Amino acid sequence: FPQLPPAPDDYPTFPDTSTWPVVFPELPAAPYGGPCRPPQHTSKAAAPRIPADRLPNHVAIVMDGNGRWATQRGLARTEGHKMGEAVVIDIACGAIELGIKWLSLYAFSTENWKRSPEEVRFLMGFNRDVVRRRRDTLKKLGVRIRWVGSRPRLWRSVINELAVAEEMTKSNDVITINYCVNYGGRTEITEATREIAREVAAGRLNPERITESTIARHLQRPDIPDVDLFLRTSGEQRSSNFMLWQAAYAEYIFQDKLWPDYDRRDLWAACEEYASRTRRFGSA
Amino acid sequence: FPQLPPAPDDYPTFPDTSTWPVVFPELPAAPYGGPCRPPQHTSKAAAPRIPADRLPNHVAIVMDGNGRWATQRGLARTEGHKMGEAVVIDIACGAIELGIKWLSLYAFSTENWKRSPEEVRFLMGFNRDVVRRRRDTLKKLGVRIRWVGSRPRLWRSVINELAVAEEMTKSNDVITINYCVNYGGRTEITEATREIAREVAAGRLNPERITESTIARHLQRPDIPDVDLFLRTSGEQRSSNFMLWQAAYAEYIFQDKLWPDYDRRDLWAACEEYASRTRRFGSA
Ligand SMILES: CC(C)=CCC/C(C)=C/COP(=O)(O)OP(=O)(O)O
Ligand SMILES: CC(C)=CCC/C(C)=C\COP(=O)(O)OP(=O)(O)O
Ligand SMILES: [Mg+2]
Ligand SMILES: [Mg+2]
Repeated sequence: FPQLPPAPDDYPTFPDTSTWPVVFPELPAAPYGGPCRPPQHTSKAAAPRIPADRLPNHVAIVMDGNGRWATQRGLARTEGHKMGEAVVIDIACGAIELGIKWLSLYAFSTENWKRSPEEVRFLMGFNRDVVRRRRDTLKKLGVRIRWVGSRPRLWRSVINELAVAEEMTKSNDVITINYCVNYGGRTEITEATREIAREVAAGRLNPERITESTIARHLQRPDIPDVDLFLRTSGEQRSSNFMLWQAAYAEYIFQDKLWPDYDRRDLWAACEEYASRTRRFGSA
Repeated sequence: FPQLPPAPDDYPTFPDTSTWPVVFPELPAAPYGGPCRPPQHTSKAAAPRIPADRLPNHVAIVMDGNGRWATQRGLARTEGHKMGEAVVIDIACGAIELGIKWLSLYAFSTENWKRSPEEVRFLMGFNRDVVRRRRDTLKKLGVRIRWVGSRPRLWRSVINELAVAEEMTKSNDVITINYCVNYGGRTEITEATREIAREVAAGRLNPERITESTIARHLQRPDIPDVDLFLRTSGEQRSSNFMLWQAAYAEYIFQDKLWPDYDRRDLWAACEEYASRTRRFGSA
């Protein structure tokens, strides 16, 4: 509707935070078919009945509040980032249940190089490890995942683990996740402009025929549709250069809770809020 | 502090909406030097005291709610637009009293062509008329005003009035107002890329030396600073393609009030909220 019908009471749940990393549970097959039904949330709550025409096609999430969450508990920054991993997969599962087809996640920004070298080194190694550790699960779920971001300075290991994940999941179609690492909206537009410039220098493009579509086709990932719902947690009301081209007409929802406390029910609440919003795209 | 002191109690007030267009009051002579103090608000409220370093340098406003405002009163949508003129000038006045250096106003977007022919026709002539009617006053307040927008489809008469306003006020420095008509963020970025492409074709630019700053330098108005505070009235929570490149890192404040009900005290309220907040890591 296009939601998955409620899960059988006994269907496996997620996340069990009794251990870290959180062990993603074994799922029954349910053939003949392809993708496994994502695990139900711990609370066993069901996705709300949102009609196709009022559901966001593409949700972009700026995950925020990890450091504050850690500090509330006298913990190292790193421990809040670690708690955020389960939340990503939880939101993936909820996204699928609700029927969201595109999901962009701001895993690491071009501005995040301004953090301490210790934290940046953790975040790089952490993203590398998360993709390696979760990509098999994501594939089973019918998730198509791939890297979106800028090449310079990004660890080759992180690009390489995502390329592997991209190849493994290239024919999946339940949901697409743009895993944005070393991503910058201005930077992505700039890279598109560089490509365009090269074609002009090569005599292959008339400057006068450059249109908005020219820019869109030359973005790293030209198939990414416009952002309908732009979410950011921790109550910070800033887009921070995320999905800059794509989100020009996005609806913003700013939720107060810190990312490690976030779960799929909060995503669902944001989508209900989106459902009530009226979008005009400049029309009367 | 960069605020103007509270105005003399007997200093002219603005706006009186008992006439349309509203009458801009005669102001006492400057002995001199140049720029005259703006009329104070009808309420005689004074701008809040905010250190120059904690103000937003650049405030962008999406003026919204004119149509709903008219509809509440059983009036044609264009009657709401008419009321917006006074609010623009009142906010200009209030921005000067607060010490704001940069103000961008979204007067008509590249997507507003989707509206009815009668509303578009009105908005074009209305913007033309407002600039002609208010140009001399803005000049005497020390406002530097100029057009920001895309040329195709925009009435030449609107461009022409703003050209005269730009020339008359090019040496002013109290506040800069970007008067954005037929403005579209994606379209402005595209125009810059076309500019870059032309330079590349002429050999005056190396495509491998193109950076984010190359794009910035090729925007229509390259001197526009980053938007610090992005405001939108009417309860809508979206940027709608306004100051797209420039507002990458903006803080958003959404105010529920309809534009014709807005006044300079509301601008002050948002700026004080912006200013008083602790500027956390990852915010300039
Ligand atoms: C002062 C000036 C130049 C105003 C023009 C602003 C323009 C974009 C219309 C905003 O109201 P609206 O028409 O979008 O109102 P509503 O959303 O209620 O229909
Ligand atoms: C892989 C993971 C978990 C990514 C999370 C996103 C990351 C860039 C930091 C988000 O929180 P924060 O560090 O900015 O929190 P705070 O603002 O509270 O310090
Ligand atoms: Mg943060
Ligand atoms: Mg509107």
